[PDB]
Amino acid sequence: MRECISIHVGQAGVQIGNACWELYCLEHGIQPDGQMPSDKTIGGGDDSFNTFFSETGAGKHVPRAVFVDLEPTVIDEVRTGTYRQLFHPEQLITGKEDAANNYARGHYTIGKEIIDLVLDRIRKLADQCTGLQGFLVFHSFGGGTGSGFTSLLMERLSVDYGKKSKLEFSIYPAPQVSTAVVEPYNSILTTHTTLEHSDCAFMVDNEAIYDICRRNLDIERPTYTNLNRLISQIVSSITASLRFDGALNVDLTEFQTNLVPYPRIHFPLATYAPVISAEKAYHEQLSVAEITNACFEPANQMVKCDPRHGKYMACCLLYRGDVVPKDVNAAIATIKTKRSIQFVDWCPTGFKVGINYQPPTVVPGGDLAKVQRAVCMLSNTTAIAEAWARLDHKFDLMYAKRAFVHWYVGEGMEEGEFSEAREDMAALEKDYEEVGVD
Amino acid sequence: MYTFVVRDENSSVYAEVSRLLLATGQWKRLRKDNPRFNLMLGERNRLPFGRLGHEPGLVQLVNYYRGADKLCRKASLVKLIKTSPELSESCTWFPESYVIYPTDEREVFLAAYNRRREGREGNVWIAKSSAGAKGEGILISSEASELLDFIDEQGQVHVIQKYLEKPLLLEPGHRKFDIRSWVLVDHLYNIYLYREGVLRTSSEPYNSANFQDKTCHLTNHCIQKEYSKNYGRYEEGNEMFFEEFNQYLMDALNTTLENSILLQIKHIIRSCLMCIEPAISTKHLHYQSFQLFGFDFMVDEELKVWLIEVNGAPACAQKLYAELCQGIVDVAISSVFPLAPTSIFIKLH
Amino acid sequence: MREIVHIQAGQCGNQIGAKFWEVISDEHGIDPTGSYHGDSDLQLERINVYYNEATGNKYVPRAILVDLEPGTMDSVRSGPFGQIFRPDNFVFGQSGAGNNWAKGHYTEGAELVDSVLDVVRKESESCDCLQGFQLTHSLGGGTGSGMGTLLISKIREEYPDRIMNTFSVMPSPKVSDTVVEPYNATLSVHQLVENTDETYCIDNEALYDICFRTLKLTTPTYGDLNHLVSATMSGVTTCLRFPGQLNADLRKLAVNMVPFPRLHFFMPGFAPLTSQYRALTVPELTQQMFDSKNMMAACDPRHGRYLTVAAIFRGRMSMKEVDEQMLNVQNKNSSYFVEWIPNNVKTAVCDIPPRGLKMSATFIGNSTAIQELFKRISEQFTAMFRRKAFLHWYTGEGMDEMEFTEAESNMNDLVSEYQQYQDA
Amino acid sequence: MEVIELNKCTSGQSFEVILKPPSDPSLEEIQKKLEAAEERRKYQEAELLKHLAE
Ligand SMILES: Nc1nc2c(ncn2[C@@H]2O[C@H](COP(=O)(O)OP(=O)(O)OP(=O)(O)O)[C@@H](O)[C@H]2O)c(=O)[nH]1
Ligand SMILES: Nc1ncnc2c1ncn2[C@@H]1O[C@H](COP(=O)(O)OP(=O)(O)CP(=O)(O)O)[C@@H](O)[C@H]1O
Ligand SMILES: Nc1nc2c(ncn2[C@@H]2O[C@H](COP(=O)(O)OP(=O)(O)O)[C@@H](O)[C@H]2O)c(=O)[nH]1
Ligand SMILES: [Ca+2]
Ligand SMILES: [Ca+2]
Ligand SMILES: [Mg+2]
Ligand SMILES: [Mg+2]
Ligand SMILES: [Mg+2]
Repeated sequence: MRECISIHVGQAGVQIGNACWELYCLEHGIQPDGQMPSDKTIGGGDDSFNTFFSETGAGKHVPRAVFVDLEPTVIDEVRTGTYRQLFHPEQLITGKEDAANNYARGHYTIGKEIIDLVLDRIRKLADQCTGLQGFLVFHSFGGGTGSGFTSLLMERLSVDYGKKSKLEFSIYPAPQVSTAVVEPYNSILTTHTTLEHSDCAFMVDNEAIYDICRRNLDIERPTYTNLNRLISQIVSSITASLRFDGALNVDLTEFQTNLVPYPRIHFPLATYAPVISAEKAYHEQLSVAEITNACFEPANQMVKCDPRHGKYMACCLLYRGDVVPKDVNAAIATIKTKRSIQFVDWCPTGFKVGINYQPPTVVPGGDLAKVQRAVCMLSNTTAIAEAWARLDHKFDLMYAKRAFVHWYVGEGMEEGEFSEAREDMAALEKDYEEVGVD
Repeated sequence: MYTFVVRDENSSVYAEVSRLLLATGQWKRLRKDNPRFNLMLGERNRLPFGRLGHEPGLVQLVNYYRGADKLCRKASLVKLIKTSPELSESCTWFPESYVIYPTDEREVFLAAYNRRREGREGNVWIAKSSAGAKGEGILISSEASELLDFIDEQGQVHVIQKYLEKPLLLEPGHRKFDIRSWVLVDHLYNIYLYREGVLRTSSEPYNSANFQDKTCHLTNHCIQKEYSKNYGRYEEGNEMFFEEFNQYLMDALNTTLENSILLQIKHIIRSCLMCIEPAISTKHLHYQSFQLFGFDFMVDEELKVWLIEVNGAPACAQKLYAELCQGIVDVAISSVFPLAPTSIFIKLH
Repeated sequence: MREIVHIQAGQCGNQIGAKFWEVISDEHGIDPTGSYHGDSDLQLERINVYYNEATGNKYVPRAILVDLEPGTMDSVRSGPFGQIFRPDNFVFGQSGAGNNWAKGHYTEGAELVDSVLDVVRKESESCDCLQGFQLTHSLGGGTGSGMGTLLISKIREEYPDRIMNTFSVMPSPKVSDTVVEPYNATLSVHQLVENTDETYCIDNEALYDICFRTLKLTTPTYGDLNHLVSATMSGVTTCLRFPGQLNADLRKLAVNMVPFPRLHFFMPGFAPLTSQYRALTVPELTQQMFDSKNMMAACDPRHGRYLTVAAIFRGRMSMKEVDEQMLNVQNKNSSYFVEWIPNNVKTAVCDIPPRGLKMSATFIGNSTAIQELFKRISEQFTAMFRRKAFLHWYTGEGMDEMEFTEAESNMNDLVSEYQQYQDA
Repeated sequence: MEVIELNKCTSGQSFEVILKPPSDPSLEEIQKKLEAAEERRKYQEAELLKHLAE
């Protein structure tokens, strides 16, 4: 049994983390106080769920996680919330003043003062692992901490744990719920310095989550709590293979091996179905073919883009609920005949499928109805580079006038790092075009 | 009040559409690089589709279908017809064609040429390329050696195709011609065929014994208005419209335009556009598309219609600019942005 | 980033400063004796930004009162909320400044500034995490203008890494006290260009026109003008005082609003202004807050373009309707927003409306049309300066003619810099 | 349409379906750049303090 350590950075990373561990406890039958009646090996054991929870002699199951924010407001809610009993003080780290949506502030000015404390608190969880396999890092692109401090943490993790895998869950910026005009700068600065340190990263566009919540859940003006509950279900579908008995994606190395043939192109696209409103008293239950066909609708993707005008390098299907293999293969055969699904010539045209018989768990009194079966699809398609093109264009408009650049130089950053980072995104856009276009 | 931007200053069609929109008092034109637009009249090449449909609160519409070039490039059109089971590679309305690089189909092209060689059949083939604009880039020959050698001298991909040796000839004049139909596909993928077509005719008599004088063999307006010493001799601008052509068919052939030619044209349009519908429809996309197409047809002496090529950025005939441009505003623009009579289009289901 | 330190200087600065504290004290449920008598937890959640807590659950404004003569500060201490201020935090002299920038900055003010800095230092040291400072003052007189800008220069030297923010009242010959106001304003703008992060430009010409034309007041007084300034200041600090996501502190605000260090002079606006019980729809709020007649700087926004905009909506209303209405304003007037700053309009909503209204809206704009204000001042200045009129009042205090020449150059540069980005 | 590597257990199963075959900087360096930015930050502040002292 190999352990995994989760790391949550900035407001977005912390709040999504809170949503995820709530869902985990429900899925594994762990009460908010930490006790677990089903666990019969008291104070120990190396079950599948022990990759995310360690055990105390009193039977408490403690998440292998760390929370980091340069301001204390968001982590204090965790310290006093429903699951306050789950974590202990050493796992929650908070500064005094934040990065002010300024990457340079989170990376150079403030990051330099906290990086050793964070690394040392992480070293404590590592020392308690018999076989650590890597890290899962949650953060936003647009905030000064999520972008600036994360990139510094990734550099150091590569130095101190050189042989370990590192996975990202990243929130891509959307104006409909965004708090800063410079979010494009921060996004590109952090993608530049983080690229070579991340083995696999899942981008979630808030625009896409926002629209799914208005369309399928009938929420007039979605909130972060709405967004995070939906994001947590998707994150759970992706991590479920590490927490439950199974044979597909059982360690972090398998994500790279299965979804990332080229290191730089390590951003898989995620699609989820079905999303059903819970106030919808009477709703028909969708079949395996219906929820599998919905994995090819842009309206259900975590990043709006048209995969019909790209190419696939890999594709995994992860089902939870009443699903047997023959219904899946019957659905895939039908979809192949009606959809534009082009793989690159040097890759097999196939699908890796995992089925977990336990159907999705939903927070009681939440927005999502309980369904008999659901599926999350992970596909590495060049069409995701549409999101890089949007971002880079906004960056180009502002940088041509040097708008806001003085805020970064003021923190110690040189103007050269800007074009250095923008030249790297330009190369990345060229790598996607070489791979996917004729 | 709706807003739009212009990114193709050289479009005759949408310069007029842009004009009408303003004369309504309800459309405001924006600087070409302003993103808060309802309607984009986009550029021909490298249109940034990836940046459409991400402006909160704006319904966004563009005058091009992403992926429609598969139909509007001679090279890829051949591939689309050969490899699409919906078109079967055996469809009876597209001439035998092969793609030839200077992958490649050189070996299969020569195979059909020998079969016709020994068979004694008409073995005149025409080679053409995409960059072939304004009468230059074509070669009509009955010897394959001259064809391939003409291609190896050009760095661009080319297409070899059966030259239709038995065309339908207008009288008097014994002259070739071709039919241009304008087709509009709206955001819902309704297919609207403009009721008015046009024939682009050769003012010189067709001479099947000399494929070197590419005058009576090419119906292009540019070539007839320069090389042909009989320009405008029969019809004004070597353009004959459907009323006259129909009356002629009734007088000469005892038939009508609808029965002998239009049924086939309507069939061909539907087949092509339904084939690619799943690849380019914007029915559930975050932005919407419409596009005006120019289909070019040949007619042989058995009143059989042949598809020659599909143009994605076509122009109009002089006297037809008004009526058709208003129809774009009505069917494709005001249908999505309503403003505050028999149709000029035929709907194909 | 929690504590803000407030400073008010001179007659105008202290008369507006006092009204500001009456208005927001009311919103947070604090009574004139520093006791809290509210009914909503939202009132106390961020009360520490502007108030200190004393024994017995008392709240004390973190405010410092400065003047070179005692007159206006005796009135404050006798005013409605006069007893709520910390007595030690009154700092004043006797000579006054005779509406003379040089007396405030170089002679009279120099003698008093160290005492102010002692009180500033005392408030800053007890702060858990000092955000920065906000100053209220006018630019047309001597103390607020001359000593105010000296204070800012010395706070910066001692706290270079804190945000500096001002509410600055601009003179107008239509509401004029003396003919030398253009001299004083021009000397002050030079200081503010160098030493503040954000400056809300409040033009006494606009306040007068709004009282006369819109509110239907035949003969406005300063009290009438200050009622408008109170409402605006309460509006633009709503995001600092109540829980919320956007522009929640001074530095995040300055990052969102200031794309170039020198162009940090803001145009504020407020809606509604009515001469009372009818409900204002969200569409109505949005059209009035963007109308020039609701602007406080006497600049036609249609004469320039918006670099950035911050809007705040207060009350219980449709957040869906608010988003739709704001998107409609930008979409239907995209000519007036620069295109090289994407999504430069941000919007916030707070559930607690101001006193007396069911809903309201406040507007903060960084527009290149603010150059019209500096052009006004520059013309009035030059008209006198070309004949060296009234200069003896300043050379008698040790100033040289060259200093005036430089101040004028700097402001004409500032106008050129705005015109640069209006054509970009 | 070949199914391969079917693994079954009590809580689920996994398999693969194939439709068609084919056709770091040192810690010292990090400390350098971080201390380089801190130095530029100190120079800019020394210039302000010098300017204010004039
Ligand atoms: N989906 C989602 N997005 C969030 C959440 N919180 C913040 N964001 C997004 O993250 C971006 C802002 O970054 P933050 O995480 O809030 O900033 P930060 O990491 O705390 O860094 P600072 O600048 O120091 O505050 C914006 O695009 C927000 O829309 C959240 O809970 N859920
Ligand atoms: N296979 C064929 N058989 C007989 N005639 C043909 C032919 N292909 C083309 N032609 C004739 O030669 C001309 C070749 O033009 P081509 O097909 O290159 O169009 P083009 O791209 O040069 C101008 P457009 O964009 O209006 O079609 C046609 O107009 C037609 O008259
Ligand atoms: N809006 C407003 N303006 C004022 C008030 N008092 C003075 N002014 C203006 O302030 C400017 C300078 O005068 P003042 O502040 O009184 O001088 P100081 O005491 O030396 O700072 C002049 O332009 C006056 O028009 C006031 O109460 N409200
Ligand atoms: Ca156990
Ligand atoms: Ca004295
Ligand atoms: Mg934060
Ligand atoms: Mg052509
Ligand atoms: Mg006075």
